[PDB]
Amino acid sequence: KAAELIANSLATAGDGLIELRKLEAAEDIAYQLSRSRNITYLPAGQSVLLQLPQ
Amino acid sequence: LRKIRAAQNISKTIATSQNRIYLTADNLVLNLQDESFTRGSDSLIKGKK
Repeated sequence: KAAELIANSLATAGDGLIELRKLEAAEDIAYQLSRSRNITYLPAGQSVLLQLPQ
Repeated sequence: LRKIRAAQNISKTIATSQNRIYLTADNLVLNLQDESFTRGSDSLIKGKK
């Protein structure tokens, strides 16, 4: 039914509708094909003791 | 459909996989010092009567 509705909607929305639905789907497919990523960070520090000067 | 079932089962077994990556760290330390450190002295000349 979803397909029927989508087809109907795209028909109303015209070709342009279909095209980018296709792009979205492609994006989805591409994501699924490769789903992964990471973020980079710069280094954090560790604790230390501070001595106050006289 | 037995065929589909079996194919499904085999596909299921083979397919399973998953990956993930994140960075987190846990650490805790509590230092209690109720004091200003001593052993601090300048060089002075003092004398008493």
